Amino acid sequence: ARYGATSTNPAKSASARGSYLRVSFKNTRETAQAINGWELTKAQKYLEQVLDHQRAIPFRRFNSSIGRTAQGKEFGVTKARWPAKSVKFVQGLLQNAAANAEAKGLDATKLYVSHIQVNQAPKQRRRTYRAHGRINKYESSPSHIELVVTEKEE
Amino acid sequence: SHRKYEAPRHGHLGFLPRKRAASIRARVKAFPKDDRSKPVALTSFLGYKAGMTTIVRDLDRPGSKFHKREVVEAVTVVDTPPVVVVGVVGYVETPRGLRSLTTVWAEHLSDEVKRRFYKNWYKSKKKAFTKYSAKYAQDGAGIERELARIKKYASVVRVLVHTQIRKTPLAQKKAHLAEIQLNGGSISEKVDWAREHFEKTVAVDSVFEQNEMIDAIAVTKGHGFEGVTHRWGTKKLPRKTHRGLRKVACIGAWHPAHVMWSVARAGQRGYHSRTSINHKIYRVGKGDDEANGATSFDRTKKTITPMGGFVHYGEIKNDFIMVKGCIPGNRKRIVTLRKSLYTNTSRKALEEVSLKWIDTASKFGKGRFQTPAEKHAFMGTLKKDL
RNA sequence: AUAUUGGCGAGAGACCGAUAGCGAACAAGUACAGUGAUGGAAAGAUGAAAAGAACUUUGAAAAGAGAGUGAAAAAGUACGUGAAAUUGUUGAAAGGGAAGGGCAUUUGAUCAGA
RNA sequence: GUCGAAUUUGGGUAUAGGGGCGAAAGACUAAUCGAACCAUCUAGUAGCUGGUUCCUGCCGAAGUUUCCCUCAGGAUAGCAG
RNA sequence: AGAACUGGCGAUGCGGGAUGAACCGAACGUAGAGUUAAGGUGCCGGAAUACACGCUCAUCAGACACCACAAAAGGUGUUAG
RNA sequence: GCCCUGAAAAUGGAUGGCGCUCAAGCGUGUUACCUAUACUCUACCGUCAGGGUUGAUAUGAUGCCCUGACGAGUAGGCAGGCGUGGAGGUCAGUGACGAAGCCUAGACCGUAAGGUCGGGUCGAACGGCCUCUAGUGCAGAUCUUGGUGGUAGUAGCAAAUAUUCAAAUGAGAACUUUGAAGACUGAAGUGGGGAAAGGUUCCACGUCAACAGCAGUUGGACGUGGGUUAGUCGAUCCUAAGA
RNA sequence: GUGAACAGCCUCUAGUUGAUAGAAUAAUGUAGAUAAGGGAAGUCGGCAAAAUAGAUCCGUAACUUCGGGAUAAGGAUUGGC
RNA sequence: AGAACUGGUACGGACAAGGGGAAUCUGACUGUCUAAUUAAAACAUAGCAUUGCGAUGGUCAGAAAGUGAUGUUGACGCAAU
RNA sequence: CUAUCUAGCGAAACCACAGCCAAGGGAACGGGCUUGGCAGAAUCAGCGGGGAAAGAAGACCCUGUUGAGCUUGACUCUAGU
RNA sequence: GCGUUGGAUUGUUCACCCACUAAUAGGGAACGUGAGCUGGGUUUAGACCGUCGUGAGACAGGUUAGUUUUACCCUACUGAU
RNA sequence: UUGGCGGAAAGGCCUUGGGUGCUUGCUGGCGAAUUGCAAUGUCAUUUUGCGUGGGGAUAAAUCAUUUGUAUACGACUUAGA
Ligand SMILES: [K+]
Ligand SMILES: [Mg+2]
Ligand SMILES: [Mg+2]
Ligand SMILES: [Mg+2]
Ligand SMILES: [Mg+2]
Ligand SMILES: [Mg+2]
Ligand SMILES: [Mg+2]
Ligand SMILES: [Mg+2]
Ligand SMILES: [Mg+2]
Ligand SMILES: [Mg+2]
Ligand SMILES: [Mg+2]
Ligand SMILES: [Mg+2]
Ligand SMILES: [Mg+2]
Ligand SMILES: [Mg+2]
Ligand SMILES: [Mg+2]
Ligand SMILES: [Mg+2]
Ligand SMILES: [Mg+2]
Ligand SMILES: [Mg+2]
Ligand SMILES: [Mg+2]
Ligand SMILES: [Mg+2]
Ligand SMILES: [Mg+2]
Ligand SMILES: [Mg+2]
Ligand SMILES: [Mg+2]
Ligand SMILES: [Mg+2]
Ligand SMILES: [Mg+2]
Ligand SMILES: [Mg+2]
Ligand SMILES: [Mg+2]
Ligand SMILES: [Mg+2]
Ligand SMILES: [Mg+2]
Ligand SMILES: [Mg+2]
Ligand SMILES: [Mg+2]
Ligand SMILES: [Mg+2]
Ligand SMILES: [Mg+2]
Ligand SMILES: [Mg+2]
Ligand SMILES: [Mg+2]
Ligand SMILES: [Mg+2]
Ligand SMILES: [Mg+2]
Ligand SMILES: [Mg+2]
Ligand SMILES: [Mg+2]
Ligand SMILES: [Mg+2]
Ligand SMILES: [Mg+2]
Ligand SMILES: [Mg+2]
Ligand SMILES: [Mg+2]
Ligand SMILES: [Mg+2]
Ligand SMILES: [Mg+2]
Ligand SMILES: [Mg+2]
Ligand SMILES: [Mg+2]
Ligand SMILES: [Mg+2]
Ligand SMILES: [Mg+2]
Ligand SMILES: [Mg+2]
Ligand SMILES: [Mg+2]
Ligand SMILES: [Mg+2]
Ligand SMILES: [Mg+2]
Ligand SMILES: [Mg+2]
Ligand SMILES: [Mg+2]
Ligand SMILES: [Mg+2]
Ligand SMILES: [Mg+2]
Ligand SMILES: [Mg+2]
Ligand SMILES: [Mg+2]
Ligand SMILES: [Mg+2]
Ligand SMILES: [Mg+2]
Ligand SMILES: [Mg+2]
Ligand SMILES: [Mg+2]
Ligand SMILES: [Mg+2]
Ligand SMILES: [Mg+2]
Ligand SMILES: [Mg+2]
Ligand SMILES: [Mg+2]
Ligand SMILES: [Mg+2]
Ligand SMILES: [Mg+2]
Ligand SMILES: [Mg+2]
Ligand SMILES: [Mg+2]
Ligand SMILES: [Mg+2]
Ligand SMILES: [Mg+2]
Ligand SMILES: [Mg+2]
Ligand SMILES: [Mg+2]
Ligand SMILES: [Mg+2]
Ligand SMILES: [Mg+2]
Ligand SMILES: [Mg+2]
Ligand SMILES: [Mg+2]
Ligand SMILES: [Mg+2]
Ligand SMILES: [Mg+2]
Ligand SMILES: [Mg+2]
Ligand SMILES: [Mg+2]
Ligand SMILES: [Mg+2]
Ligand SMILES: [Mg+2]
Ligand SMILES: [Mg+2]
Repeated sequence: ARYGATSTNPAKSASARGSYLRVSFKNTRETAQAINGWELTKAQKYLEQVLDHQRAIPFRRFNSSIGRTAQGKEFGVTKARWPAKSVKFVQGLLQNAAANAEAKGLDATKLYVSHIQVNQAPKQRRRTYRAHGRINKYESSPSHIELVVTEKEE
Repeated sequence: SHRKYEAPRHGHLGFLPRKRAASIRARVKAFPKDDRSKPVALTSFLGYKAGMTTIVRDLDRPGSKFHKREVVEAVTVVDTPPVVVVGVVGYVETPRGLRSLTTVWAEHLSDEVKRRFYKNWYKSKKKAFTKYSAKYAQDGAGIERELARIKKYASVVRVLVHTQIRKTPLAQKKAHLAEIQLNGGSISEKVDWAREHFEKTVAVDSVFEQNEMIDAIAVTKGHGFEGVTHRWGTKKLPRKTHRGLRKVACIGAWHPAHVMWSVARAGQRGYHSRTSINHKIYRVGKGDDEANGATSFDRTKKTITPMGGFVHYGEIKNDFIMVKGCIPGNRKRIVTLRKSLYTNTSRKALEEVSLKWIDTASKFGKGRFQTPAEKHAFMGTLKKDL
């Protein structure tokens, strides 16, 4: 429990989280922001299309010197990617949230991603060897991912 | 300190930036000065560069070492089917330049030109100009009112013409639409000519004539990102050079503490708009005219098409303009041929050229025969046929 | 009678309170490095009590959502509290080649005193 | 370059720091050599470089005299509290 | 580069000299009002496109000391002796 | 006198800029006007000085009050204060009905060091005053230790010819296994054994949190076990340089 | 097997198929190459590269310590049957 | 070793594999060194020459020794250049 | 084969704050200050003008009453003889 | 505005000569330009010679050999969204 | 409502006829107060949203696929009911 700041009704919402997931934090942040606020089924279809390279995840903050693609145009950006590992983790948490909403008795057809946040887990440390007998860090940037889907209402 | 040895700078600073042209059809940025006593006529034409061949002609140049002798010259063939007039644009002069006041279109537009207004033609409803065609409902009152405005104003008149790209061997299938200034004064009758030619074709022979010096406006062949050595013609650095030698060694002095615009840098090469002038028309050939590639000395009944077809283009089945030399742009590219902006009387112009022979051998190799009949005559009977 | 940074047994302190105090509050002269002489760390705290999360559900699983234990899970062994740098989300605001600041007031938000 | 003898090389063994060893470069002597490494003397000395942690109030300089193995320092008088 | 007297900067902000350690003015607790210094009053920019007598036309005019340069020699240019 | 010639330097640029020609230029004169932390007056703060006031209810005579003048400041000196760890006394101080700590573009007080309060979090001690004491205040020291960024999802993971198809397993297969194919080491091997060294890496089963700079169901990994059989092979014995 | 050959190249037994991959084919690179005519004019300097190359036969100068120089130089031939 | 025949005159057809000549300076040569910027003309070398010494000795070690290297040696030797 | 784009993986140097110019003055070569020119999000591949770019408390020079290697009838000694 | 060269010698700037040419003008830009190159010279350590010095060593005296590191950041520029 | 003129950015100017409201050109009748002695004492136009009625119309672009006149990636150029 104790997710990030939310403003939705806990009785109309369902939560899902994953901690210390060995997936890139920056890629997963971009993936989460790509579906923040989307309807659940639309977001899942979009993630499947991202995995199929039919649509892309726009990279807005962590995008320096990444590359350009025509698939960022629908988001009004030139820089977009297809972070498959992040997408897979996100859709796993999305299906977990959908299962929790079904167990809570929420209407799956009104579910939208009312909250999704990715922050940095503790780094997993490895070593890389460099010229002239030097050693540098080779750490991972794992993620804590949390999301809550809420029934759309008025 | 000084350069320590003088040399001219590499490249022309008047052709900057060396960027991609904004459009594949190079813009006509200047039309011939209007002579308002002449009949109304087009000042340019649209064609497609088909390819190059070579010709033989008797040089008429008194005082030259080759006077009254045979010379072999390279020529470029531009396939120029007649262009269809589909509109007229009126241009009023303003303290801020020329300004289009209104455009009057033809009632019926072919699918060739309608495709130009669509990015996705196959899945569109083809609604373009469907409400505009209703302006011609009973008497065309709105059309006549707009034409009357063009007559009452619009000191400069241009017609909208489009190519018949379906008559070319190109797969593009989407016509090229361009504005051509109407020279021949009485703006009233400029508009009258445009309206009377609405939906009608204009043949290249009504614009251009034999021996006339014309200008070719086209986007050059693109070559992508290029280094300084070929983009600008700078000296190759010695073999000993660390970090590469296809570079410019000094891209600037310490001060100004900036790379200057005049220093050669790596970047895009080609796909630039170029207006090259003074290309003499060697032939105004007609599409329906069999023996197109024949002359009064050759008499071999052959078309202008080389054996096996123009490489990467196809066969010439339409009217064509054969100009001396080469013109910017590659084969299949739209090129605008425009009348010269001045009167050339240098005895290079005003020369009347008479072709003696036109090469129709294959450009797909070391072509040996001008015609299949000549190939049969030389080779005899083969096993497969002939 | 005098000395005593060793050994053994005691009593104390206006001393230090885990980067301090012996290097070592803990399997510390340990792990580890060096051929060797030698060099030599880091590392304390759930909770009164494991009562350390039965059971259900999603997932291949890790885990999640519940349920539950507990005074508290804003104590879940990655455990007392839980700063800052740095980061995510939400909310607010501003943004023509920095940002930040001083005086003054407009506007928005917020608030004390009477 | 050299490649059948002043050849290359394993193992054993000997030579240890102002010492060894050197077909000699101050070369090599465990990534250390115009004096190895380790610990201690040792928190070595430094007129030289860097830093030197709260507020407010009042007063408020000197780069000048003489002497010094003195000239990037000090003593002395002067200025200041 | 080295001396003499004084005033300063260092140690000093403030108004002016666009800008500047030293120049000009003036030295400073926190505020209000008035008046000024040096400097300015076409606009930037607060303040007269004020008043008055003349001089200058520059195909490199000139426009406030320190200060950011100009000389000898010349000109029926023009003005006054 | 003004103007002009004399009068040539390097990025494009400087009466400060624009611009200005009976000037907005030059020389001169007269007024009006603008504004400094300067002058004048007043208020407040502090400092210094000179005084008045123990005649009581006057508990603050280092107190209260009156008067005048003054206020720049590095190095530096002095004074009055703020804050921290611990100590003696005291407030029979605060506190599990919540101490300390922390967060808080919420409030109050002080010129300030700082102090106080509200709210949230939290869980066991802590504070005011009079004094004592010091390992007592950090922005720097290429400061020490630890942690964390931008760079940046960037540089890059390109030597050693080269991989491909299907099936099985598996949640997941470019990388595991099998089969088929294509290749290489080409006997001075990428083969088969050993010496030094390592020490279980050998083998089997289970198994993938970490490691194998991609992956992984695989492994020299992880977990549990099994395995090294000598009169004849070595050591042991001999002596060598030497110890 | 070719070949003088433990050279280079291909193959047999044995072993491996292990190097992060996929898609494109810009500049500039790293490595490998070619180039008309000229032939060191480049450059400090032929650096780099090219040219020559095995074997058989012919022929081989100055100088010389008589041993060499020497594969001097310079030429011809090479397959298959 | 020779002959005939034969072919796009190719043929050490891949692989493999000297460029050569005329001279100057320098070191005779083979060899050796600055491991990690200097391979050389530097060092060494054979050859030549000088020096000391007949053991109660020459040269050189050791703090000292009833100690030691040359020396299991003896001038055709050892030691120092 | 890179570079490029993608999936996975994923550092380091450096970093007062940062990053458009011209002139001025200024510690006499400004990214900031003054006066002008100007100035429109977010970016990709290259590039080597600039950041008096980074790498190192300049190795050159000087100073220090700071050393060390080496030399010599420097001063003062000393093993040996 | 436009051009101002090809070479022999020298590391050379400079110089000189050959030659073509319309001409072979002078200069600046951190004596422009080394994260552009190169490293011939100078200017570390090796070595030789001459002179000097008793010597270690000295020599704008000559000679030979002697590692030229990093851009992925910002701007500027070139192109591209 | 009749008609004309105006294209430099016209988007406005002029004009015909009738209807209709006001008319302070002149003469009257009624009302105003207490906003308390002032407090802009709210009278304008800029966009947007929403609801109620009426009028009008019934598409494209991009991704994906494809082309190569293009290209590092974007982009460009093509084709596809
Ligand atoms: K030394
Ligand atoms: Mg970028
Ligand atoms: Mg890149
Ligand atoms: Mg490495
Ligand atoms: Mg190593
Ligand atoms: Mg020049
Ligand atoms: Mg060309
Ligand atoms: Mg090189
Ligand atoms: Mg051809
Ligand atoms: Mg400790
Ligand atoms: Mg703890
Ligand atoms: Mg609690
Ligand atoms: Mg933690
Ligand atoms: Mg905690
Ligand atoms: Mg924080
Ligand atoms: Mg910008
Ligand atoms: Mg030496
Ligand atoms: Mg000390
Ligand atoms: Mg004072
Ligand atoms: Mg003395
Ligand atoms: Mg000093
Ligand atoms: Mg000073
Ligand atoms: Mg002053
Ligand atoms: Mg000035
Ligand atoms: Mg004004
Ligand atoms: Mg004069
Ligand atoms: Mg003058
Ligand atoms: Mg003025
Ligand atoms: Mg005047
Ligand atoms: Mg005042
Ligand atoms: Mg007093
Ligand atoms: Mg003071
Ligand atoms: Mg203490
Ligand atoms: Mg509390
Ligand atoms: Mg805060
Ligand atoms: Mg407790
Ligand atoms: Mg302390
Ligand atoms: Mg600190
Ligand atoms: Mg400080
Ligand atoms: Mg630091
Ligand atoms: Mg640190
Ligand atoms: Mg990369
Ligand atoms: Mg690489
Ligand atoms: Mg490989
Ligand atoms: Mg593989
Ligand atoms: Mg297999
Ligand atoms: Mg091979
Ligand atoms: Mg093979
Ligand atoms: Mg095994
Ligand atoms: Mg891995
Ligand atoms: Mg893995
Ligand atoms: Mg095991
Ligand atoms: Mg035996
Ligand atoms: Mg054989
Ligand atoms: Mg050639
Ligand atoms: Mg040739
Ligand atoms: Mg030749
Ligand atoms: Mg030459
Ligand atoms: Mg040359
Ligand atoms: Mg030369
Ligand atoms: Mg060579
Ligand atoms: Mg020969
Ligand atoms: Mg010879
Ligand atoms: Mg030799
Ligand atoms: Mg030999
Ligand atoms: Mg070396
Ligand atoms: Mg070498
Ligand atoms: Mg010698
Ligand atoms: Mg500048
Ligand atoms: Mg200057
Ligand atoms: Mg700067
Ligand atoms: Mg400015
Ligand atoms: Mg670069
Ligand atoms: Mg630079
Ligand atoms: Mg220094
Ligand atoms: Mg130093
Ligand atoms: Mg001294
Ligand atoms: Mg000494
Ligand atoms: Mg220079
Ligand atoms: Mg440079
Ligand atoms: Mg360099
Ligand atoms: Mg240079
Ligand atoms: Mg050199
Ligand atoms: Mg040297
Ligand atoms: Mg001598
Ligand atoms: Mg010298």
